Amino acid sequence: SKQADAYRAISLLLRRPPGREAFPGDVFYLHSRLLERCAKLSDELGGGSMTGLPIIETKANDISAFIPTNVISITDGQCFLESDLFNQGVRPAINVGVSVSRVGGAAQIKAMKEVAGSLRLDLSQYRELEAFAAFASDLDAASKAQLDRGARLVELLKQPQYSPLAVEEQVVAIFLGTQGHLD
Amino acid sequence: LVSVINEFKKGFQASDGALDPEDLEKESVKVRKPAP
Amino acid sequence: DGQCFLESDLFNQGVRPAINVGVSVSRVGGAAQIKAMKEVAGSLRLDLSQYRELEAFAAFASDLDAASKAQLDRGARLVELLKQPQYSPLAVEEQVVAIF
Amino acid sequence: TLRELRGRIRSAGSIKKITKAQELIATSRIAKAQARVEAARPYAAEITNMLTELAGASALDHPLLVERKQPKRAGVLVVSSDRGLCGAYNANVLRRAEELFSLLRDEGKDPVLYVVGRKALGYFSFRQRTVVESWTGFSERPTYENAREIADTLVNAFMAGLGVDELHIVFTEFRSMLSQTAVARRAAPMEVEYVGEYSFEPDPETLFDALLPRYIATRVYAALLEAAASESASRRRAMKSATDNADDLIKALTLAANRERQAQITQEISEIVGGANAL
Amino acid sequence: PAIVGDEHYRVAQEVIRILQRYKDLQDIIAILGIDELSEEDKQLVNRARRIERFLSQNMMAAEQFTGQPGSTVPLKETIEAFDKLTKGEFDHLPEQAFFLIGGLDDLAKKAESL
Amino acid sequence: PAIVGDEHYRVAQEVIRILQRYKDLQDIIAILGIDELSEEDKQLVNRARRIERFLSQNMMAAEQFTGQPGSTVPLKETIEAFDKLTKGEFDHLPEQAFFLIGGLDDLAKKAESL
Repeated sequence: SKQADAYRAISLLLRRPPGREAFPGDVFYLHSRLLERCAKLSDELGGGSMTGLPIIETKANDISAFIPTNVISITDGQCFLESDLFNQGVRPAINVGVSVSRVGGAAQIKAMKEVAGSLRLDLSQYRELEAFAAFASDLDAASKAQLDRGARLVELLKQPQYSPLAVEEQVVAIFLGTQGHLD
Repeated sequence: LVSVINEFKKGFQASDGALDPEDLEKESVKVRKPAP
Repeated sequence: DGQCFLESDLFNQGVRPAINVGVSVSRVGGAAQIKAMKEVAGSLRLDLSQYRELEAFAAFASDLDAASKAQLDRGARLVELLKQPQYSPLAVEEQVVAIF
Repeated sequence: TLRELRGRIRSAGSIKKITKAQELIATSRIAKAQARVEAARPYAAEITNMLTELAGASALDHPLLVERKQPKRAGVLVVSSDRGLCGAYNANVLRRAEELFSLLRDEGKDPVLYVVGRKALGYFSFRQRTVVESWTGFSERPTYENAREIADTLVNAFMAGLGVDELHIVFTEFRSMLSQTAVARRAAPMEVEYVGEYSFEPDPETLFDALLPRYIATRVYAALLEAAASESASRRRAMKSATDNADDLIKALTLAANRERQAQITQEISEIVGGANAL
Repeated sequence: PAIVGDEHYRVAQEVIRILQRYKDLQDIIAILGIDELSEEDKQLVNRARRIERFLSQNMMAAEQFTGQPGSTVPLKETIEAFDKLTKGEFDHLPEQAFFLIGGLDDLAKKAESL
Repeated sequence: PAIVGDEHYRVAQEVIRILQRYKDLQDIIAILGIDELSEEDKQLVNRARRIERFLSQNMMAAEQFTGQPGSTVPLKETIEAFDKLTKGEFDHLPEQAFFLIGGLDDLAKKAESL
């Protein structure tokens, strides 16, 4: 976002024509010719790769502002972080109900696929059921268990900063929840 | 002032202030004998 | 130094002059009043704004705490007290007693 | 401006979740209430059979079976919800109650009022008529222990003739999940219906004079179970309505918020480009 | 009150207060309907809907479209009607009776046909 | 929690969670009423409405705003007062008792006034 704001400053001082949100015409091309240099090369080029984590900052959680819209259209996957989930205790604040990745299972190891496969579905069912937490006596037991699983999975996904877990430890963490041992 | 307010409050004057019998239904007790 | 925000949807409901007591403030405050008025009125803005927050909150509560019911009735008394007709100025000597 | 519409959209989107949740809750509770009604029915069917076989041998001269010589005063019970969001339920009950009161006062009698459920208690406290007694905090799940006290009180007020010359109940009949109505009927004095054609210990008269109060209790209990089942069905309907109304509000607000977004962007561009063309 | 007299001004202020309280309750009315409101508010909304519909009139101009004749009511009859409406002397009539009337005798004539 | 210690960090995060939950519930409470909520949510709302007013303070420069003199509340007393609030050890005090009050000693004296 401060990249785009610097290039807008330069471009306006040079008397180039302004477009939407005062950005010059080429701001999509400015971000694109940056990001599309991230790739995985084939074996004929030595099989090296570069992975980009562009950050952007959104005003008042809108995603219809110009720079957000461009970078969402350029990138392969979008981890939305929301301040509401941050305050409700879900730290890191990943909005697992709206964040997506277009690469999907091809980036995960088999031991992670074998566990995480149902996890998105369990959290989607929990987010649907969430309103019934106030009336959980009157709820059918076959979904009362889904609510109690979902609440434990949401606790299982919290994590303290500067403490990244190696893959072999997080697979066991997700196994506890998904296989119901945590219940 | 409080004494005047309480003297005055005693002397104030506040501004203090189709169904059909055929549609009505009857509870009954039944008797297994013919009407007299 | 301060706002007397006049709001049409207070004006229509009889509160005249229509001062929105939430937003309205004076930042010189009780340095610009006579001693009697600072004694008698020395928190009245905060008490009316607290009443407007409580009146909004309790609008659909079926029952209320004893202290809540007292504050809600006291606020309706103060709002009826602050109404005033056009071209009826009050001398400060009369205003002190009215707020008393 | 856009910020109010963003807030109002989020608010409405919460209200839509909360009403849809309660619609499903009410759709469960009407099944619980129908299960309670069908579990109560096999007692009332046998008390009725026993009462009719006792009446077949009895004198039929109990006070509840004999009308007063000149009635002046009539007791009425109105039953109502303890919670809001019921929609028309309390209004239908209370409209029928007033329609009954204008029947009684058109015949010459004055009603003395007994109230079940905090909503009707709030209505008859706003309109200035006194309530003789009231009960609250069970219209969502009536138990026979409450119907015992109500039937005792009504029967004691009748048998006193302060006193009353009749007893009426106003409630709602659950005809089906999609259709129900308020109903008002006379509980006392009772009519005797002869129809075409045992040992009793110690005597048929004594048993009949003990049983009639308990028949009156089981009939008010069956009425309270009908009231609770119909209330939960009216709550379901009114909550489905509220959900549809919130969904149409989120639609209209979104369509306003988009016209505002577009207008805001077009204004911002017009201002920039006018600034550039001035230079 | 100095130009129109107190009897006009007091009625006008009472009508505006009622319509304002209705226009505030509108946000709940749109979701839950009338039934959720407390009695002190439901009493008000019932007459608000009547006062609102009663401000309609069959104008002389519209006769060329509706075919109904036009109506002129004097100020005094207007003040009396709205004073009665705000106090409640017409609350028992159905809302539909109040469209496009004119004066109080025409109100009665319409309400009798329903 | 590495800097301020885990007590401070826990109390801060519990208070923010409560106030966030209260800001989610305001839109409901304003239409359906507090009586509709779960017992646990209704309890949280009663804690939040107090916490909000206990975050207010009589400042020394606001002498001309409130007439009451100002107060300074120590960090440990602040942590202990909010810890007690979140666990409900002051839920039996009337809602107005916390407003502008400063520390726990003043809170007790103003609750004993009411």
